[PDB]
Amino acid sequence: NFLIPNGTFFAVLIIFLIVLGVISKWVVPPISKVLAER
Amino acid sequence: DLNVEIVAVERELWSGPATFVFTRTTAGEIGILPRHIPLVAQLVDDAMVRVEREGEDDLRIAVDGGFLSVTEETVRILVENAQFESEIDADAAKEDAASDDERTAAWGRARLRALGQI
Amino acid sequence: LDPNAIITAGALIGGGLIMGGGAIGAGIGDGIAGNALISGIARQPEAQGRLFTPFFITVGLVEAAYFINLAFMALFVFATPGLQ
Amino acid sequence: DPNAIITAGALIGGGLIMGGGAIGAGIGDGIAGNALISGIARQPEAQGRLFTPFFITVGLVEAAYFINLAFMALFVFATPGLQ
Amino acid sequence: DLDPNAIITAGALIGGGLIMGGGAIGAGIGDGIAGNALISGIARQPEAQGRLFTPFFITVGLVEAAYFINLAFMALFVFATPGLQ
Amino acid sequence: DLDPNAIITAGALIGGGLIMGGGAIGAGIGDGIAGNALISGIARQPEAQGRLFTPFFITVGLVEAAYFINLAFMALFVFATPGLQ
Amino acid sequence: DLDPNAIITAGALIGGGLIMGGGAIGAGIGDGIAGNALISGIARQPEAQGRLFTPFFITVGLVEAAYFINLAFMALFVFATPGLQ
Amino acid sequence: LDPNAIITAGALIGGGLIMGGGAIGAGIGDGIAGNALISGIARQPEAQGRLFTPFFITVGLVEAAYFINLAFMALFVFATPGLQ
Amino acid sequence: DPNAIITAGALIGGGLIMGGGAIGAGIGDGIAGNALISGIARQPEAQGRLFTPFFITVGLVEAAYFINLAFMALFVFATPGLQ
Amino acid sequence: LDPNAIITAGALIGGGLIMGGGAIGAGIGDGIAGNALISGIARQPEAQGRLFTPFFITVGLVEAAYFINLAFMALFVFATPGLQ
Amino acid sequence: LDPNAIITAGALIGGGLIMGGGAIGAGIGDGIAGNALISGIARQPEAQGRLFTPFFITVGLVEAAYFINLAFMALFVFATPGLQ
Amino acid sequence: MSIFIGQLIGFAVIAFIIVKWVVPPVRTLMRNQQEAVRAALAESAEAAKK
Amino acid sequence: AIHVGHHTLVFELFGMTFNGDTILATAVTAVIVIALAFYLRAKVTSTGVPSGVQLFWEALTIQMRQQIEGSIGMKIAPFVLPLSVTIFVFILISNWLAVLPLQYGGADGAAAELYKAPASDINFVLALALFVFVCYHAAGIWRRGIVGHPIKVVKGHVAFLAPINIVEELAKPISLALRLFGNIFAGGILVALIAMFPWYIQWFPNAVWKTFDLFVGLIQAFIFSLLTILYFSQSMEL
Repeated sequence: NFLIPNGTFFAVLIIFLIVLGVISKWVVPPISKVLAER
Repeated sequence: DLNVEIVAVERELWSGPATFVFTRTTAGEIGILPRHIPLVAQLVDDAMVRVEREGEDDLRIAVDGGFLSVTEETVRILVENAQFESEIDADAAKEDAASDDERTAAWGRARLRALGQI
Repeated sequence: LDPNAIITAGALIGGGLIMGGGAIGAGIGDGIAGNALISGIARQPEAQGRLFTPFFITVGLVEAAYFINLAFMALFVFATPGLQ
Repeated sequence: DPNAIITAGALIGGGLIMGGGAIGAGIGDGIAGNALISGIARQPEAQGRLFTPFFITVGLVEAAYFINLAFMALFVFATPGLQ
Repeated sequence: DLDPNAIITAGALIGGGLIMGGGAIGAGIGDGIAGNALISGIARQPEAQGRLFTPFFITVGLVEAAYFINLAFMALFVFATPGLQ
Repeated sequence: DLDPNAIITAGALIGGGLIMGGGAIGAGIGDGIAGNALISGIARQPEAQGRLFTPFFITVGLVEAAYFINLAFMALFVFATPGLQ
Repeated sequence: DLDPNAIITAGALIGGGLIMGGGAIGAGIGDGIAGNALISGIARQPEAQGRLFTPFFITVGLVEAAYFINLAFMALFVFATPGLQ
Repeated sequence: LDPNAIITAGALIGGGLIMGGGAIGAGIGDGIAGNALISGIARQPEAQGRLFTPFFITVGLVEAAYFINLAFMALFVFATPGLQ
Repeated sequence: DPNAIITAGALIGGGLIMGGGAIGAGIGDGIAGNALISGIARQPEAQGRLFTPFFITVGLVEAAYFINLAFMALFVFATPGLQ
Repeated sequence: LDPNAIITAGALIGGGLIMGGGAIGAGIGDGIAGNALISGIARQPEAQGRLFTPFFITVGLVEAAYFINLAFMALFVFATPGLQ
Repeated sequence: LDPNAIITAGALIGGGLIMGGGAIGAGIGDGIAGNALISGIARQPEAQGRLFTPFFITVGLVEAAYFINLAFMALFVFATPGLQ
Repeated sequence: MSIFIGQLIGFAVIAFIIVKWVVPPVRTLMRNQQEAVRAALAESAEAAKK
Repeated sequence: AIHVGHHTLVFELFGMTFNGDTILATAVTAVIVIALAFYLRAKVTSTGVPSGVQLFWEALTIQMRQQIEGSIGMKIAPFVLPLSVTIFVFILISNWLAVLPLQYGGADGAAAELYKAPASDINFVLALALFVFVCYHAAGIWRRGIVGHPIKVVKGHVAFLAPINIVEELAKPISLALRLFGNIFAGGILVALIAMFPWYIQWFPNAVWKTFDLFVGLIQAFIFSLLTILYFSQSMEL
């Protein structure tokens, strides 16, 4: 019965969320800037 | 029967009734019979035509610029140039066959195919 | 229970499967062949006879199997093999 | 009770008989009709002739389905081996 | 020990489920394919639609009508099961 | 006691599962081919975007009507099991 | 003693298994055919990437709706078996 | 119930499945092969003689399976493995 | 032991679900591959343009199949009503 | 009821399903590959040779699954797992 | 009626269903992809080397499903869940 | 234990396949992109100088 | 014993239960992606030879930008661009670390893995799917609002078939979620089964399966990302 939704559902989200922030600042914006510069 | 009217650019090459027509379209070999559905077709660069007529040996024609159109009444082959078999010379056709010139190679191959040597 | 009843039920279900599969296959294959024939007739009416003969062989390849399955009806429903 | 089991198996078999017959008839009809419709669309007046083989095609497939109907007389009305 | 009618009706309903499953598969496939044909025809000939419905119905007819055949047997296989005790 | 009600209910539920399996297959395939035709017509004949929806809607209606008939008769088999003793 | 609960549950989940089998077959086939049409249209029309989506996704929605109705009915059959006892 | 009774009932059912699968496959595969043949004939009648040779082969592959499939059914219904 | 009966039925149901999903995935993938191959044979330049919609369609059909895969767990390992 | 009897019956039903599905798959794949081959031949008679080596691959893979199913006959009816 | 025997019989029935469906899907998809490949090579002889690039991807999915089912088949025959 | 050894051998095969038949083309593509971008940079610089 | 599932090192806090193994896998994946982000940040280059990590990131961004612009111009919904990427790579890493040889026995024939793909867990897939669900629903609200977005979605492309449209809307996230679960759980179960064989028999099937799993994971990640952008575009029009 492991397929029942678990509190882990919430926890993982936060992880993902914080990761997004990095890709929102230090991954995608620099790449867009360098591509536009090229 | 169906009327084949082979019309070359510089001159109406031939016209007459016949029973069956065989041609090499881009999609593939095509046979045309009296009441064939109307259509339009390219003929391959190395195309060829074979007309089977009533009481006469089938005529084999090499064609460059072959461009077929079947109507409700007659079939017309608009052609840049065409050669009947009884006028082509094998040595010239083979000499110019498979040349680096795509047009020359295609025309020579069509000539050889009309001759039947393939 | 009486084993003959179980064997009869099993044979009934087996024959049902046999003929039903045969029927599905025959119907679908005949539809495909008829589509081919209809398209060909639309394409070139003068090939009528030339078109009729190949189609029949196709039908022969299909119907026969169906009939073969139908044949096994006798070997299943009536001549119940293994009946004790 | 042998009758119970025999009748059960017979009804399951007959239901499958009709299911398969219906599948075959439906598919055959669908593809044959699609061929006919495409032919008509390409040539509106060809109907006069195209209906001829189609009636055969349909008659060649639906008959099988109708043949299957016969086994209803053999699977729910007169079950072989009934006890 | 179990009553014959119970198992007989269970088998009858299983058979009816088979009948409808097959009939629905056939009807759906036939209707979809005949449709596809008609839609393609009108797409390549928008004007011809006025006549193009004449054969399509016939096709679907012999499909859809065929479906009713199976439908009837539901009663036979549910309402009045042959061999019911 | 083998509970004939239980046996007949299980048979009826299996029958209904067959109803829905066949209906789902038929409707899915019919919709898939009807789509295929619609997309092909739109790609080949974009201007008929507002016109092809008539017979496509018709074919979808036929297939979904068969599907809903299956739904209704499955509900009849399962929710109100016929033949219960 | 053959528990009626167990027989009922086994029949219910068999029925649901057929639900899902039919639904998966229908959905997969419909999506495949619609995708074939979409790819053929894309090849024929290079720039119709966003143009061919509307009918394609209409039909995808139809097939998926059938499949997910089957999903819901299977869930009902298994988790809350009708006439359970 | 007699072990042979259950064994033979299962054998009948299995052989019915064998026939169903074989009939489906053979029938509609041969149908599509015949469709290809008929379309080719319609598009260009003179290739008839030259196009049977591949078609035959296809049918041989479609029939073979079914035929060999049929063989197994016979065993199931005449030489049932594990017939206690 | 009713547990054995329910387990056997659940296994059969899960197997049927897997079979249905297998047909779904196989046919969908084959159809998508056929479409992509035909398009590519008709033009090499836009290989990625064809790859994209092919990938979406493969994703859709595989989703249809893997719904059944996922319900394998409910049907074999965690069987509702197992008691 | 003999447990061995039920086990063998289930194994034999399973093998029936195996072979039915394998026969269907092999037949349809063979038919489709042959349809493609026949169409190609009708479209390009000279291409025959260059069409066999690709088609072969296809049909081989089409036949591939079938043989695996065949193998499992030995596993099911001849070497039934779980036999007691 | 040994519970283990009944559950194992159901397990073999399952395995049969899974493998039948897997073979169906694999055969049909492989045949469809092979027909596409055969046609493509027929239209233009010398792009066959390119044709394998997409075609293979297709089987990489299709064939995979087979093996997936294969794996589950084993899980049913040798590792019957909930054997108890 | 045995499963661990078999899994290690399998992963070794994975690595061998990756290095033999995956690393070469992907490395070539990366180097191609690097050379293309360097060529663009040098072309811009020399255009400005010209 | 197959031992399917049975999360290991599970615990509970504030009444909510959490799986240690899944959280560990998610944390490791996040660490890898953040390390790649820092590598890019410390090796950013606009006037020199770019790094391999730069090549990878720029190709990822370029392709996602291409699909976005094809669907919806960046000027309308720029936020789709980051989201997309932070999904794709995430899933990819989630499905790639599984290749590493972290399989050790459970002392009872139930082979265990120190690392397991988080997508093999309903929690992770549900989290991702519901996150994207709320994301594009909120985007649709923002473009139109709570008054126009509902009438538009319920009407859909054709309003007279509304119930089908509602079924679309509700079932989108379901499939988006458990497609991941199926894709990765199949691989997990298959590798667990292959663990049965001895080493001299288990080496080859595991190798083939993992070789194929690389492609499976890459393809699945790409399709999930592209489908996310597609839903975003379908939620922002007219």
